[PDB]
Amino acid sequence: SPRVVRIVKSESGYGFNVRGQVSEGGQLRSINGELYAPLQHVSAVLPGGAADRAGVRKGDRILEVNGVNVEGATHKQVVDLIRAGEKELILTVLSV
Amino acid sequence: EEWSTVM
Repeated sequence: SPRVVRIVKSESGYGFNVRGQVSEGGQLRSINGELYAPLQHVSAVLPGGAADRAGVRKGDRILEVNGVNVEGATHKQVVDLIRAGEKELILTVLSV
Repeated sequence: EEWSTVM
């Protein structure tokens, strides 16, 4: 089920990579049997980094960034939202 | 077309 994680930047940034489509919207695809528009996802987690310690895992799909729904969002929208705070990030994620 | 960004 979707869950919320709070992450504070360390020396190393947040310690994850985000990957997904450049465009908006597109073909529906279910995640764990729940229907969604395309979702950006976590493509890497730095061992021992902030995201790792918050329990973010490779493959986690990103549903919200800083309380903003990012279902179907562009990669730029998600990157810019991740950058909204000076040091804190809140994500709603879905593990696969 | 997908992009990856280091955060």
